[PDB]
Amino acid sequence: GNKICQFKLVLLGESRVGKSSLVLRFVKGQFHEFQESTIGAAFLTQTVCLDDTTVKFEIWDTAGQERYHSLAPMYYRGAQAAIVVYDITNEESFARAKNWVKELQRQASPNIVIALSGNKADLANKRAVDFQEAQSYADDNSLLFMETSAKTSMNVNEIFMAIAKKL
Ligand SMILES: Nc1nc2c(ncn2[C@@H]2O[C@H](COP(=O)(O)OP(=O)(O)NP(=O)(O)O)[C@@H](O)[C@H]2O)c(=O)[nH]1
Ligand SMILES: [Mg+2]
Repeated sequence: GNKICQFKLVLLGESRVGKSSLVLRFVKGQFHEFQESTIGAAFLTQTVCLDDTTVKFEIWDTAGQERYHSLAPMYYRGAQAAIVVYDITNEESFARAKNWVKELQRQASPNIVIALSGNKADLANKRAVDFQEAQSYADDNSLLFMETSAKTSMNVNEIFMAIAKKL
């Protein structure tokens, strides 16, 4: 196809859940076991092929530490999509993700597409958030949900592509 589309995506979530790793895996195909916490935000882009359409992603990888919370609107205000990420081995990170979802539903564009990533799924031997419970929560709140692993690549390209398909 010769059609070209571009859209803005923002990643939000508690510090250390794997936002930067998810983006690096999708954009550069890399995974770093020692990834430093993000300061403010980082920007990356990736272009993919989706049904006769070339889709370019402009990605804002936000720093998740609470001291950067007041900067979030600068990154999500014009976003067409968001991926709120939690760590499947940390229930508190899942609760934090729900609060990010609430903030997006109240303050971001009313037409924003929101995905929920249950990341670090490769650590299921330390699971703290039940898959079905998270799926039910996502279904009830109209969120595109997938468990992912930046470490193994499981569902990484899939969640980004699923979002592009629903834009
Ligand atoms: N086992 C595993 N470790 C992961 C996964 N994704 C990220 N990690 C690890 O988790 C740690 C934090 O990841 P990072 O991407 O920096 O998290 P973040 O959400 O960007 N943190 P911040 O918001 O502070 O910038 C790193 O040690 C990274 O290697 C995953 O899918 N599986
Ligand atoms: Mg980061």
